[PDB]
Amino acid sequence: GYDRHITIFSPEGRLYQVEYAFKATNQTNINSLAVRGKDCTVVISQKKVPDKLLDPTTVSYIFCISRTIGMVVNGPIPDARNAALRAKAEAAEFRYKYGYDMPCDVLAKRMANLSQIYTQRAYMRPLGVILTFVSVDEELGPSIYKTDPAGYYVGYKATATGPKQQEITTNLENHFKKSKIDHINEESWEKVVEFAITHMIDALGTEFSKNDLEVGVATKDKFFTLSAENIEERLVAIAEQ
Amino acid sequence: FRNNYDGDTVTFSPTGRLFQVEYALEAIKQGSVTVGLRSNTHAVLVALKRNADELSSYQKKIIKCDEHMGLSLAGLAPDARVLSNYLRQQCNYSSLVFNRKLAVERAGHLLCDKAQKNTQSYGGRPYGVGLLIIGYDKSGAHLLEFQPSGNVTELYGTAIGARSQGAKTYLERTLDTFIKIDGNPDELIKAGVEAISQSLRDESLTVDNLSIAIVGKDTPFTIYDGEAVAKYI
Amino acid sequence: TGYDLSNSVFSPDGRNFQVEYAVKAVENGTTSIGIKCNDGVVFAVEKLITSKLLVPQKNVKIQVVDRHIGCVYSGLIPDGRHLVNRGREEAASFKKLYKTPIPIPAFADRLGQYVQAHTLYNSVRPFGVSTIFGGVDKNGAHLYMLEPSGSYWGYKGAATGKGRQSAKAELEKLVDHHPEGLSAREAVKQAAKIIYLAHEDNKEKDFELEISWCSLSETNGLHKFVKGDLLQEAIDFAQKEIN
Amino acid sequence: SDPSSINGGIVVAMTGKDCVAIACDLRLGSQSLGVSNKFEKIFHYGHVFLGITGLATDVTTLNEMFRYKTNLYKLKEERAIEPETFTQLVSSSLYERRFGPYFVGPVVAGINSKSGKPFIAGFDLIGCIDEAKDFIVSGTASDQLFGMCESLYEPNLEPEDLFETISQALLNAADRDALSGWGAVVYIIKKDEVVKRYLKMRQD
Amino acid sequence: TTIVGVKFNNGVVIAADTRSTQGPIVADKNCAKLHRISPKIWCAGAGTAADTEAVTQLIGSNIELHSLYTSREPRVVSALQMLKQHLFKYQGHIGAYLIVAGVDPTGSHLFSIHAHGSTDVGYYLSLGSGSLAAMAVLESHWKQDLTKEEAIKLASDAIQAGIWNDLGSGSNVDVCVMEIGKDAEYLRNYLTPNVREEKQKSYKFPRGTTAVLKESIVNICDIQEE
Amino acid sequence: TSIMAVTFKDGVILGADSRTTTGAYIANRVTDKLTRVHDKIWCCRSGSAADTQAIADIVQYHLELYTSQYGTPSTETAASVFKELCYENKDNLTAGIIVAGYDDKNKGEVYTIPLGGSVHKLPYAIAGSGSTFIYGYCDKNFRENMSKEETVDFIKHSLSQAIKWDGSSGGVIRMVVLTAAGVERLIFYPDEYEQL
Amino acid sequence: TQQPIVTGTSVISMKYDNGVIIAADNLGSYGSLLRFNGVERLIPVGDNTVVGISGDISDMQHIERLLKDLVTENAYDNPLADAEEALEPSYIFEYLATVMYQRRSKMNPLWNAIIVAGVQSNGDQFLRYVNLLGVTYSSPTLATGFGAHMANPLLRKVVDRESDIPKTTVQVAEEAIVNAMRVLYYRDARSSRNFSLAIIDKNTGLTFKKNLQVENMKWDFAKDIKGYG
Amino acid sequence: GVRPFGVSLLIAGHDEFNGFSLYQVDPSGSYFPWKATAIGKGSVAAKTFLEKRWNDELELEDAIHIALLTLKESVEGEFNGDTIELAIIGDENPDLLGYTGIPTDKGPRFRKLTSQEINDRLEAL
Repeated sequence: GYDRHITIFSPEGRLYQVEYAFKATNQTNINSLAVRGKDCTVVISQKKVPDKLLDPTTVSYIFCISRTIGMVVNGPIPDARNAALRAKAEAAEFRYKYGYDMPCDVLAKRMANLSQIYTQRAYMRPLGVILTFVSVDEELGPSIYKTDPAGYYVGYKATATGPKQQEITTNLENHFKKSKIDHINEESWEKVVEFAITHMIDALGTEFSKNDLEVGVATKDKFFTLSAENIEERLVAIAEQ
Repeated sequence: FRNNYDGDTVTFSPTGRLFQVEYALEAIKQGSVTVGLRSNTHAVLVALKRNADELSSYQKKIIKCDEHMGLSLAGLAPDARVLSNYLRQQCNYSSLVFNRKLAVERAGHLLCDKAQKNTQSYGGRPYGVGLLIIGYDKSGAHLLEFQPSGNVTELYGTAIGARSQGAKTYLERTLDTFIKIDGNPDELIKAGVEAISQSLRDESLTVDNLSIAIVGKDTPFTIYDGEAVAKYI
Repeated sequence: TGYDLSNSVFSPDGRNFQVEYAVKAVENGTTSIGIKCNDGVVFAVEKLITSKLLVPQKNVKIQVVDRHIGCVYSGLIPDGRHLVNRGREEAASFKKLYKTPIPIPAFADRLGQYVQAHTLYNSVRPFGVSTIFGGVDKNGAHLYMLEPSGSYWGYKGAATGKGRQSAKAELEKLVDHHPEGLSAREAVKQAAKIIYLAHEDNKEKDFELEISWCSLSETNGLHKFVKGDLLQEAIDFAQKEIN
Repeated sequence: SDPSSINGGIVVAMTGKDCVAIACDLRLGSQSLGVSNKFEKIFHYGHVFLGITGLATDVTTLNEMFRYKTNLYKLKEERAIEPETFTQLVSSSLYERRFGPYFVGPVVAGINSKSGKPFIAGFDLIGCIDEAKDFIVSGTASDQLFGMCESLYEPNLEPEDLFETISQALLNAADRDALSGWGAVVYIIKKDEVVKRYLKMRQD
Repeated sequence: TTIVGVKFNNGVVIAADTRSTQGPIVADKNCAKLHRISPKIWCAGAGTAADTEAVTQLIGSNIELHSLYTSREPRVVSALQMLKQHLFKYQGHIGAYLIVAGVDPTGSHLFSIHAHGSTDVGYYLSLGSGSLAAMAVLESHWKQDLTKEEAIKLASDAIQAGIWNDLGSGSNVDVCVMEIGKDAEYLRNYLTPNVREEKQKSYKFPRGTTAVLKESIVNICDIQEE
Repeated sequence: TSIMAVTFKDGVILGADSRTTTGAYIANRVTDKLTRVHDKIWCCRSGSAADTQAIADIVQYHLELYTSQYGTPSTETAASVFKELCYENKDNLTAGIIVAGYDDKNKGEVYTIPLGGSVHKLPYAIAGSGSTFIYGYCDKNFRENMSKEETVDFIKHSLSQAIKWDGSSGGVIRMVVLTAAGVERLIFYPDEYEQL
Repeated sequence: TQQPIVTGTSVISMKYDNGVIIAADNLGSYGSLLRFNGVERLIPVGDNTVVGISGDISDMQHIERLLKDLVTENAYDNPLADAEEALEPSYIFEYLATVMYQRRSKMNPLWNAIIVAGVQSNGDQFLRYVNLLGVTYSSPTLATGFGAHMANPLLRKVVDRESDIPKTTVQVAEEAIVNAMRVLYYRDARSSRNFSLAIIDKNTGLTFKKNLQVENMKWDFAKDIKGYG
Repeated sequence: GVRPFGVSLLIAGHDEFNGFSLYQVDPSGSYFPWKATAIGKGSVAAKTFLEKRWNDELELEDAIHIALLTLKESVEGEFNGDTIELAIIGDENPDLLGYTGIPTDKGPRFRKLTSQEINDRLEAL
């Protein structure tokens, strides 16, 4: 239908185009996880291990946008890259404009506004990726802001994304009620990573190797990716179950 | 497949072959026949000068582009024009700024590109005209074919337009003979006449219709007609 | 569907129908391979000889870029040649400004954004070539391949065109024999055999083998075509074992 | 001679009790040649009064300019022009030519219609917003006028007293100026009505 | 023009004189020089008067825009940055030179900004033409970690040295104390040297001293529909 | 105004004074001019403070983008981006910028960008008012791959003579030590080195 | 409008029978202050050309970078090229001249005086001059600035005309350049003791002799005089 | 080629000249003042309730209790002050002026009422 194609309001008044973007962002099947520790923000994504024709390490879904701010991407790769530019770019420009490091909350707001402009542009087809910013924010400390392809955005205590998102959510919900707070337990940055690794394994039911994950960790003034072998230190106690 | 997909340059068939491209080729088949060939030291183009009627003058289809350059057309007349003036422009820029004559090969890469821009674009015309370009640079004689696709190919000898069958066969046979022949303008020019007779249904052999161009390491780009082509006819 | 009759509409597929078609065209191009070695890369390509009237090694498919980036491409010849030319212009700006040769992943990114825009818009027809590129920059040797999708990744082997299937199988030996990659001189010989067995799938026309390399130990980390005696020798190795 | 002082002219305003006054002389000269004995330069937009000193062609220009802008104000917002908003409006325009400023001295006088609050404000070439409520002076002979206004004026003047005070201030400066001397007009502006008085004074 | 800035422990205090001059004539007896970029970012302006008000108004809006956009009180440095670029473009013809002060969630700051585009940080700064006079007190008495109370004396006394030596410094001293976690305490007319004094003699004129040649009554009032 | 950088074995040490005068008046005696453009590429500013300050912010943001997309800038890369803006605008903007930064592979690198605007790698670099005064003293005393403590001392020895000869040089000798350790501040009062 | 800030100095050069010789000392002066005492002013492009650039160092690097790109541009399209349409001293030369005059027309030149020396594909010797206003000439002997007046006259004693070119051997030419540079060090202050030498010979390619020193300083006349005393 | 704003507003506000004021702005770009209006699914329900219980001449304090009840028809599963955002534009707050010591500047007219504050207003219903 022509009704499917028009960028301008659909007869329903809720776009077909928007529902479509939502389809897209589950083609790759990346289950990702982001939680807020006490003073640490853990992001984990499946690192696929393809054939030898590609290097496995190089393949990634976790990207360092700026200092403190990391981004996990869910949905197709070429569109991921397109989006990525604009966010890296603005963090720099804000620092020039305003002479201080950009806060997390403000970067997400900018990108919702760009998303909406896309459906007002006739030529342009709306980007069909999930941008979830994680950081140790300047004021607010651990912060999670998940951004939708449509352009809806909302903050999170914890979240997962994927087609199998549903299973992970339940564990995280019940956990937080027993713990009676919103932060994953232990001040220590190291053991919170391990509580995240473990909870990913449970929900999905599949044990993942160091090969099958990538672990990005937020501290004060850096976002950085751990070594392959760091992951293993956690994994080993857990792996016998 | 009129309209729908493959009806505009942007829209793909599922396979991804533009039907329009083949049509642009058809324009060349409808086009005036021309046979081009070379040797290391000379490049010789022979083209039949088409005419409407007796009183209409036999019209040149070989166009001198530059002193050391020239081209011949087979296909759509408006397109050839926009392209030809551009050939001239580029050659002038290099001579002025960078000293050098524009090399024949390197001019072709640009020409390719120009054709592809119209294929990227909404609207515009992919050029629907094929051009045999001959030239004398510091790499000596060359002969290119420019396709409506864009592709430029260095060939010993080729022919485009109407009934290409007879001259192509003829060239394959005499391939070895004209490539060894160098240092002989007059003999290359003979080979080329003999070649165009095969293609034609003997429409004319008149001095009046055949126009022969030659550029090489010896002769500059000179257009030969009447008496000068009566030697070899 | 009407998504094939209007570019850059979000399909319920999630990828526009036209862009998909564009990929398919890569296959109609020639077996082109690339081999990542231990101190450089090799590019190798099957160039079908159309006729006796074609002229040896003059319309070579291998194209030089920068002075350290070796480039070859499969699919629409016109589309790719413009893309390679676009690529130099980008590299050019990079050199003036930052006074330094482009890193190979920098080069991939820049090209990546260019493709992306030209598919996200109705106005500009999707690109329909896959490009094998890389060489020896500052961070040493890399082999990358750029999908017309606009994904790119690092690789240790690349193979594309029709006869990629043959090619991938022969590339698996390389990794097992050496995680490093094979020695750059010895890999010239392996590369010829790969192109030649994959010309048994594209035998219907004649072919010419064209190899190039950018290798720190045998090229000083500048780009060069392998020609002459190394090239003629390579053909023999291949001919001998497929007998 | 800078373009403002070719044409000079003077404006002097004072607040009184539940009233303001805005007053000027009527001499228009260009250099040695005096051009018209009678010439006005105090205009009113609603109950808000603006006299304007300085270069005559720029006076005319700005008067049109403001008449244009203030029309829109009363139509769109569906309320009379106040002095408070009007002070900002004069200021905004003046600043847009920073480089090569309008060669004028505008003076606002009017009463806020929401509390009877007497309001005067002044301006120079460059858009300064002067908040003196005692008095405001402007022109070439501004300096002279200030000196009158500072001795004669007293806080709290009855309307009929304020009328005498301002008149003597305007008059004596006039005769110690070159580019003034010919006639005078005083606007005494009250919330209920305006009385406008052409005085009798010495003439060259 | 004498303007001071003094950091104290739990905030900062900015002060400047109210007296305004246009040439050697006193334009305004009082008119405060302390302008509001935002509720807890105040600055006091020196230079060309017109430019100082205008730039504060134009920039003001963008800062206000920022605040609401971000749902967060902008940084003191954010105002600093935005201010600096504006001036820099015109290479200082726009001649606003300002002491930028404020408190924010990050902490307390005191900077100076010049029209050319140069910045500094100071514990204690002075600006205007009376910078020379005010500083001298400051440098002779200031110690590390002055109390709020002590900052306020040192500060006011310093403005007095400006007053008496610089002609353009004068009348009431106005002070705005911005403290962490609290609404700025604008201390209007902290200091008063002396004020206008009534003239010895009366300058009341009996009515009929002014002569009235003609009269025309204007009706700005609404003519009847009838 | 006197600024300097001197290479040594283990990296480079950036030094500056901090006294900036407007006319005869000392406008600020504790002026900061070691400005971080990158984690271990810092710059030293002299000339017009207004102009160098603007320049340094523009470069800064540029190197952040370069880090994210193209990978980490080296000291050379930075020197070019400083150069290009300085060159086209050689006349409008006055700039004496020393771009120095520390790679573990190449130890300390020092590149001086004069007013004219050109890249010149030097084992050591001097600029500002005070450099004329010490030009020969430093050449006499230059020593390549010296100890880290000797490097501290040298900066101190040379600058004390700059203060004597130039009364606009002076205030705290601040330092940014770039070695692989990280980034370390040293601060040395006048009181120490002037009497030394 | 570009005005000189950082400065350069004289370049001497000559034709001989089988090639050409260009030489220049290695200085990047900032006026009276000899700030940089080893900034190499001879920039080879391939073995084919060595382009001597005097005047501002800032613009020496601007052009240096243009040439770096120009090599790459040439190598794009028909890369089996190596001596055909591949760069010649004349190719290079023509490019610089055209840019230069356009820069002068915007009343803001690149402020340099330049001598292109090199050997054509024919083997013919090339020496052609171009400078900031855009004065173009070729001459058997060429020198700039201070060199023009002082090291040019000695060169002419040898290669007085066209016919003298063949008689001048690469050996005489070598003595000639080297001797001349000593004189310039003696009586010009700018000139340093260090100098570089480049020989483009059709047979031996590029022989680039760096960091040669001027010796045999004259103080034999210094000791004779004591003036008034 | 640019679709209408997907949203219709109420702009409620306070200014001096024309006192408290209440508006609707339509994505068409027509606007109208009202005595009372409500929008959304439950617009039918709400408007009639306001009519019955209230008129402008009644004080504000009564309306807040009324408005909660009205919205409470809409949904009864949760009405907790977390999920309900309630604000007033009314009197100035000279505290929230934020640069006290100057009184003449109007404080903020708007004051957003916290969840706790809502809960207080729920026990007054």
